[PDB]
Amino acid sequence: QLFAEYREWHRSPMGKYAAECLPSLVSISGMTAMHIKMSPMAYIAQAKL
Amino acid sequence: SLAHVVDQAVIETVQDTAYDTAYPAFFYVVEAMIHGFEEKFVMNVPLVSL
Repeated sequence: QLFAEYREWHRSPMGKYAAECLPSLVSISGMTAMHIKMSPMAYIAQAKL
Repeated sequence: SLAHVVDQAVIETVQDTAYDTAYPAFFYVVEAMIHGFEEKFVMNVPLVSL
């Protein structure tokens, strides 16, 4: 009634990384770079940089 | 992948407490009166504070 794991934006492995961080600016940038969409035009935007 | 929360200084502190010769024995009497009961610790907290 409150949560369904498959019908969710943030799956379990993304929590698995975040549990085992060693909190610093490196982990902040890692978690920021994990939110990147996995898409064709997102691949274009990745391929530019 | 664990990160330790205790640094080396506080372990040095606890080690120093272990090797204390002049550890105050009156504390044991307190511990003897406490003997692991919650309510009696709540009773005797202004002594363990001092």
